[PDB]
Amino acid sequence: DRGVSTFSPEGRLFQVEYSLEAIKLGSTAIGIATKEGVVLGVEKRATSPLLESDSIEKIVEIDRHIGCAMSGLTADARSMIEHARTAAVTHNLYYDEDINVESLTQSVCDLALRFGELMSRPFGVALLIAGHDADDGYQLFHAEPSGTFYRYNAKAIGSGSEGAQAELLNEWHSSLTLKEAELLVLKILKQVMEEKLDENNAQLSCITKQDGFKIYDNEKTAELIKELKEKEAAE
Amino acid sequence: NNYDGDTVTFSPTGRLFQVEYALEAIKQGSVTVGLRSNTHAVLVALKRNADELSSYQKKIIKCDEHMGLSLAGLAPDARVLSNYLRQQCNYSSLVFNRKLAVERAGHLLCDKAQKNTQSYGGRPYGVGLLIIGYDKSGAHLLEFQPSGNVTELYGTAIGARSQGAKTYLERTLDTFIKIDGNPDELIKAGVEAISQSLRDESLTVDNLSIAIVGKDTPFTIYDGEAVAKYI
Amino acid sequence: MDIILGIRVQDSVILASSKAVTRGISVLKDSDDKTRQLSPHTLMSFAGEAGDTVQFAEYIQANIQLYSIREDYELSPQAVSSFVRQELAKSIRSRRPYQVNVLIGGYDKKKNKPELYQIDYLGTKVELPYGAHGYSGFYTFSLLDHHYRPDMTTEEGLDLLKLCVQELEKRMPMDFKGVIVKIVDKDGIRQVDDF
Amino acid sequence: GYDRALSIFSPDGHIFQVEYALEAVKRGTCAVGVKGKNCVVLGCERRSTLKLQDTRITPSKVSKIDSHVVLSFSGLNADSRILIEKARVEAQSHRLTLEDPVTVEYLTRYVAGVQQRYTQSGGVRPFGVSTLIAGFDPRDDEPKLYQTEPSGIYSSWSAQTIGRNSKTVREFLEKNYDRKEPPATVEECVKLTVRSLLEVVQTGAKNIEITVVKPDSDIVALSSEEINQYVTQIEQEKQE
Amino acid sequence: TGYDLSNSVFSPDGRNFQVEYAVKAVENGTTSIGIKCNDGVVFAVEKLITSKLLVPQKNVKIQVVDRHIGCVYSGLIPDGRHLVNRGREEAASFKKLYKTPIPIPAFADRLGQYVQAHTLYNSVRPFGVSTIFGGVDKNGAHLYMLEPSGSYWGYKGAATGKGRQSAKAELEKLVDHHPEGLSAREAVKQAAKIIYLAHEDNKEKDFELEISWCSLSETNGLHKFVKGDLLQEAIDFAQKEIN
Amino acid sequence: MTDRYSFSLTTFSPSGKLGQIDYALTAVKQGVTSLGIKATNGVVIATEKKSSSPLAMSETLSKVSLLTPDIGAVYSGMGPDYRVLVDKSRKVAHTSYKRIYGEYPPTKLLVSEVAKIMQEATQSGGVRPFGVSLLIAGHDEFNGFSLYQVDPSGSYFPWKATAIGKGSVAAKTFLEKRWNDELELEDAIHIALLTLKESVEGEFNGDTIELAIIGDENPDLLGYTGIPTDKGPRFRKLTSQEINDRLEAL
Amino acid sequence: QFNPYGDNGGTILGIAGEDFAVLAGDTRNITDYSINSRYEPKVFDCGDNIVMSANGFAADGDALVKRFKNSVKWYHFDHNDKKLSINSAARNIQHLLYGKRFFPYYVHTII
Amino acid sequence: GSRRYDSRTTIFSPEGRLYQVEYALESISHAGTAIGIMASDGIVLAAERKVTSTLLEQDTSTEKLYKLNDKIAVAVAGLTADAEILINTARIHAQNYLKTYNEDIPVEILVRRLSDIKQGYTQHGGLRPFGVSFIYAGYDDRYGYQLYTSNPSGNYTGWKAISVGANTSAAQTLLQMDYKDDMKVDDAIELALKTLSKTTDSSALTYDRLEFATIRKGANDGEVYQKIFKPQEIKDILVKTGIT
Amino acid sequence: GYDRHITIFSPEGRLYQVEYAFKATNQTNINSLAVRGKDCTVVISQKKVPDKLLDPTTVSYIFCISRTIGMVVNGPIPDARNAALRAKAEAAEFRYKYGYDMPCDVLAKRMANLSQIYTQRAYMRPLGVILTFVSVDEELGPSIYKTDPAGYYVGYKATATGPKQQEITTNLENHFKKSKIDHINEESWEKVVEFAITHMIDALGTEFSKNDLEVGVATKDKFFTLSAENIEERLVAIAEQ
Ligand SMILES: [Cl-]
Repeated sequence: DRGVSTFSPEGRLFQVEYSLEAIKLGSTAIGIATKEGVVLGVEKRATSPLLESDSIEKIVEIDRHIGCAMSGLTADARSMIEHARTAAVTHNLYYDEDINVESLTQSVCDLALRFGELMSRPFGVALLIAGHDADDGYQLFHAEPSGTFYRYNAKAIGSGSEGAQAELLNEWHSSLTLKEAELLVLKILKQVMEEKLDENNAQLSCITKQDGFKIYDNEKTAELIKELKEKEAAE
Repeated sequence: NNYDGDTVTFSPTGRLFQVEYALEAIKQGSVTVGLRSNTHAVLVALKRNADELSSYQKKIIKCDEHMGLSLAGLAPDARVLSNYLRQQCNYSSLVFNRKLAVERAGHLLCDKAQKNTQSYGGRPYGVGLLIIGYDKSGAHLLEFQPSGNVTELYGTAIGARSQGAKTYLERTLDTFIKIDGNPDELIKAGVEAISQSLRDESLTVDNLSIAIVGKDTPFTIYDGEAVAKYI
Repeated sequence: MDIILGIRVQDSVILASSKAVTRGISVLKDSDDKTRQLSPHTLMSFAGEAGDTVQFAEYIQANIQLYSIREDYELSPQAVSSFVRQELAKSIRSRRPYQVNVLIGGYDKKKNKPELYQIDYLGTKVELPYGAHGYSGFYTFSLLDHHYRPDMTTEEGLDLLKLCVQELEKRMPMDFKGVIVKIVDKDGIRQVDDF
Repeated sequence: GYDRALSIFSPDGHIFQVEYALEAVKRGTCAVGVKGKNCVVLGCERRSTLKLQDTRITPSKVSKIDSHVVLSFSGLNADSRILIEKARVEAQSHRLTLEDPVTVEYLTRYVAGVQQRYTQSGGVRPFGVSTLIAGFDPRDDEPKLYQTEPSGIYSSWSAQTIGRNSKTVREFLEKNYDRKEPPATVEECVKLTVRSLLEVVQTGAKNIEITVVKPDSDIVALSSEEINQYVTQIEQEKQE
Repeated sequence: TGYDLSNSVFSPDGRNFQVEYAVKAVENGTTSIGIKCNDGVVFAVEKLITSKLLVPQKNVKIQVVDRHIGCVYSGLIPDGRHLVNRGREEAASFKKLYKTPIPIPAFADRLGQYVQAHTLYNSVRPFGVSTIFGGVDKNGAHLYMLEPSGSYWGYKGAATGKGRQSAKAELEKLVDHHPEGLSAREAVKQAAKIIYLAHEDNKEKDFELEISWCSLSETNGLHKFVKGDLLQEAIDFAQKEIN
Repeated sequence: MTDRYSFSLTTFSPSGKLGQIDYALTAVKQGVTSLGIKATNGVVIATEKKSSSPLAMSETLSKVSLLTPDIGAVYSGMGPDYRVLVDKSRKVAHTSYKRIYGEYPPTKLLVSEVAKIMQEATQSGGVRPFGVSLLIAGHDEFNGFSLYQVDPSGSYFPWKATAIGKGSVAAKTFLEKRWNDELELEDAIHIALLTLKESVEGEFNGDTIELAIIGDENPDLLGYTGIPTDKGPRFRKLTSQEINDRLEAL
Repeated sequence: QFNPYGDNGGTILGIAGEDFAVLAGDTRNITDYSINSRYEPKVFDCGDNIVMSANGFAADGDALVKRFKNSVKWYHFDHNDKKLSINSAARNIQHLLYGKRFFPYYVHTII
Repeated sequence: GSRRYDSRTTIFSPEGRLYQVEYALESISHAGTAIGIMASDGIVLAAERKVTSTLLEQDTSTEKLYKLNDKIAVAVAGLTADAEILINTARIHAQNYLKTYNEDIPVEILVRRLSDIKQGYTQHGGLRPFGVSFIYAGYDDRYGYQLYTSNPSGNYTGWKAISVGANTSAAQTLLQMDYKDDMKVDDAIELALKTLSKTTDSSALTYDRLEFATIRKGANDGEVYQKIFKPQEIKDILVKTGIT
Repeated sequence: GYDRHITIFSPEGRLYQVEYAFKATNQTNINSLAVRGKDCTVVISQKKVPDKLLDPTTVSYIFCISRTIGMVVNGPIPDARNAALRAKAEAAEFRYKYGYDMPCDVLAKRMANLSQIYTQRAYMRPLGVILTFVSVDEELGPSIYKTDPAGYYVGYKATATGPKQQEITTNLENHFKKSKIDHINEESWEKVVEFAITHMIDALGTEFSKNDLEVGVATKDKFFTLSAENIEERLVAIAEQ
């Protein structure tokens, strides 16, 4: 056939480029960083009404100061999350401190290109890694299967991403409050989702310095959806 | 064509297509410039952003107190190679109480890259590096290509539109080599060189990345408002 | 761990095991159960070096429970004892052997017979009417040689066991803090709570 | 060792070996899982191409992983044994180190992790198997039903089916299963499970197997005659 | 067809096409030569000045093995470096065990067997270099040239790279016109001339001459680079002959 | 410098054929004719010494090989593959049997071990099957005299008489007519020489024919005296002179 | 028998003030009743405003200080030139020391 | 590199089948028919040899029926050499179980182990599967008499009567027609030979062509006896049942 | 058609890679010959130094494997030296382990078994060489044993290898048909070398100078190669009768 680690004539790894196509097929995940916190939101996308939607775990805790949202082949993320959690806890053991969000992201991304003929193929999942540390404050990173990571003020990944990213382009400013960011994620999710947005097919989360990483209750998200509808009807 | 499936296969004209495709990834990468005098050596790098919400990808990596590089191409491969350089620099210090010569660092990168071009299963590194350093024989600038070819130079540039900066340096050769004991003027010449490779975009405060090493100057990177002086 | 006794009567096996756990100077506990249920009709008591005893017992337990799920079937007491013996016989030529002696009391549901096996840390297996490990047997075997009959009831087996425990309490130097007694029969395993 | 990357991405972002493993699951006999208020029932199809079978000794489709959790499957039978063995070992290992039996979610997550590992390991193909894992957590009376698949994704289901013509029985369950009021009793839950299989099975009672799992390690497999009574009552009500 | 797609596959001719394709990479490289003289050997190489930004005298191509052997090569420069690194390991283990420095014929076979090994399997690529090497041992001077196939012979004069035909013709005149032999200092001058004459094949870019030598009288049998006045004397001699 | 062939080179084709085994059998078919005949008091194995050049010393090339003192082998197909199998067969007779039980293996078990080696070349990674069929004749105390054929697949069958290679179809028909269960060893040798003459083109004498027997114990060939139980090898290779003697009574 | 340990003597002293700290050590290095050196520095600046001394067997002391200095260097590389806090340094030194739990660095360490 | 020559023996087709398993089954369909029939008081194993020659030494020959222990036997259909690799593994597995538990291995446990080995060759390693189908005939004190089959996929199932190898479709119809649950060994012997006699590709079924065996709990004093029939005994049972 | 790239069977039962390795044998275009005397074994081979820049002393296809064994190769030099080094290693290891010098025929067998492995194992290619081993063995006397890429080997009374082997072979065949003996009935090796050269001249139809030939001689307890001057003496004697 052809090598797994083969370069194309344009200078790209075939497998990495093909894994990026799998991520486009994934459900939408959106992150928005502010000075009051970082908000992470996801489309759940239950394949059937009999599937108990609360078991869809696409937002995940890495440490108390670092959260993570995923899009693509979500089964591939479990070993990445495991490594992240171990890296966070191991660094605390060796240094008696929280680990920097960038350092954690860099550790996850070191796994990415460990594939060949090590694992047999790249990961088919992109991660939004959101967190807080004392050095660089509130941060949002986009970790790909290329091994590259970009910091973002806001970022969307998954099937609605280019549409969502254009919307995040207009809407994001440096003075966003946490409450504003929550509504903004819900707004853009509702735009790019196929099914109508509610508390059962979408999930919110955030990371603040005081309270750490928290996945929002369905009752709490339901109130923010009702608050969104009223403020859009308001003009 | 038929001879580009893997790195282990020569073409009928004696070419290694996988290596040449890796070389192509560098040309797609963002521009970076290297240049030196007798006292100092400077790296100037145009960082690239994904969009307006994103950060600008870091181009410059420190290897030791007296050495570091700038990258163009696959950033994860630069991380692997820079880490290898960090270890070799560190091994020289711990075992021999000796700072690693910049020429010898180039030789080590060449040999590491070469092994990936001759063996099956592996791939070539998809990145080009500009290594600057100050050692016991003064300032140095190296250009690393992932074919294995490392080249000591007075100045150079790699990445997209790098031929504009490279021509400028070729004209300015006799001027900038004489900028001794003046770091700001050497950086100016590097910032003016990298400007020849720009189209549409210009050098903003979070776009530009500069590094410097010299006689009584450790390898230090300048980003953000530290480079506003040179815009 | 100090005293473990076993006695096979007509229709059951009775295992008595001391309650004391002593670490050097102090008696740390006086209610320790030195036994594991391997299957519904097979019980293993154990005594030997600290740590090794429980680690071995639980390791055997896990393997017998795994066999039970895989085959949906309980291994015979004979089969369990042969498994245990092999593990100990493998152990003795290891880098660090398990220093554990065991009694395996079981009711074979196929043959409708109680069975008592005595295995030491070397992997020396013997089927017996009554058994003991360590210094217990020095005092108790002469009693059991005198009083034992194969057709005894469970209540007679327990009375004979009281006489063993009284003799041990009279003549042994160490205070072993009494015994927990367990009966293995056709209905399974139960603990005699007053002894 | 044989290191060859068999599970790899294609230009459209699909891992064909994982998708072809799902086609093996589509070929497999139908399996269904329905959870009531205080029970879970696992129904399974037995294809009647094979008569002269010895039903005493033939591998049963529902397997106990521990005394409180069961696993049924659709797909390659030989592949399922490997997952069942690994799960049974992990169930005992969990009891040994945590001093507590596995939760149904934990056991599912483990089996799903194994399935995932085979989609990005060199030299191996994915399991041609999807599982339904059902039971009750220790000291808990809430029913649990999970599904896994070759890719390694897993999720919880009020009711679910897998295997051949699972599209049809999922159609049935989607209209007949009410979440606000699930099958209150064991009878109602078994009835709904038999009814759902009767859409596809197209034969009497030899082709249906039923296993009821209740709280506190109370698992029982129904016999032919017990199932045949449900089949009789369903069709007599249907004639109207 | 398809016999040229994999290394170590015999074509119906009995040829290994991948080795022959490696030779094309060698033929594409810059010119390098070797001259055997009375009591030693001289190595020289053409270094193409791609740009004015190249630092003069810094990008050294000729490599020393042990203290008494010089190596120069044409083709893929990293492949040459990999081969010299191996040569250094072979020369080190030989000295470690047998005390004496490795003889040149012995050293030649060590490289020869290693290069030949890379034509035995499809999991490796042949070397993209022809290597000219040699030095002074207990039996006197020896010059060798080693091809991608693992083939090597002893030489009076050797040449490889893009200007090899030009160089070979010039070497053949020296052999005919000096049967009694050539002195070490003569060979340095002639080496400079031959590289300058061979530069007509790479005439687009200007170049930098680099020479080294081992000689029993002139260097005590150790490998040294030709530097300063002796290098300039050879460049002047070469510049005079082309005009 | 890696062995990357960790996958089978012999695989099932859509029709259910194992191609490489069939092709190995085709190589055996091109090979020179060899045969085996079992008598009541012995076994004979025979083949043509097809000399590649008249300058070559065909005595040095042994197509008929001793495996144990009571077991011998002959082949048809590729000679180099046979030579290495004889080396492995001789060694396995010691390692997996004589060093354990203190006696040589019986014919059927040694055959089984050879068969196993050939089977493994049919399934292991990065190898082709052996391109030979063996005929193994031998004797042991509890089974008596026996003759086995071993194919590239690893399959083996016991024979009363058979032939393999070039003219095997014609030779097997010839043996069917002549074989009976009351043959003496000399009768079997006579039949072996008659059968082999049909497949041979050129010269037919003791120098171009190789022939060995598994027969009586040869205490003269033992090399030592003083142990009553060791009575000497049953395997004996007939000399060039011994063959020519029997060709006069032909 | 070869004894891998020795005793190079010396004494060290750390005192923590309100907004400062001192680490003192004598400069004598000895074996048995011989003086090796009258001035052999024992207390080292390790960077990041941390000072360290590993008194006892001088070979193990030097090895440890060397390794900790290197640990500071790699902390900078791996965590974006972040300053190693004294509490983090201390925990890192625990792992260096315990790493050789069954062939110890024969030293009393103070930072 | 080597990748070029790799058949990839352990992959799914687009339809979700294992190519090599399917082709191995095609191989097995050409092999000589083997039949197993389970009765209340014993099991019969009957099998047809493939290579009729007059010169084949039949009394010392074994291509079809092998002994695994004293309680369990197999009938082979496919590559004999492949089967012998697996048989020796199965023989060892039985003795390992006996050494560990001091009890004879239950039939299903031995069958599962072999079937698991076969499965492994279809999922990992890059090697071709074993081109073998087994009929396992055995007895243990849990389930009594048992018949199983395994095939190259590593799937196994239990049977009252079953065929493998050639003409199994025809053979399984004939068994399904004449089998009954209350049947006895002597009746099963007759059924097995009648089925082979009708499904055989040969002109007539003779003793020199057959391997035959019975497992009976009709040994002295309630033990189990494995009988591998000698050539003369196969000839006698052919005359008794009225086939020759 | 990958059955022609690696060493697996074609449908005809052929190994094409082995057959193409045999063709690589004649790539040098050199003919070799070996004959046996009473006390000696002589091997001669053509020597062609086409380039004037070559050091003719280093151009050789005859190798001293051990003191007693010599080896001439027909094929490319890299494969020739691969085979030479291995044979030297094997001969030395044999002496160490078993306490006597490796016989010529045993070495030939060992090298042939190694060659057989390359025809069966896919990852290793065959060497494109024919190895002709010569000695005066202490048990068997004058000995010639030849190995090829198939892993075949056999002893010889005399032999020839190369593009024009058939012409040399038939010339030797015809001489031994006359004499009716397995060897050259001659006391001194000098005259056996003269025979070898004469019968190659007759067979190939070409005259030789001292630099066109290369000669190896095996005697009891040593194998040695002749210098150009030793060959010149041989050529003078041939011309003078
Ligand atoms: Cl050998």
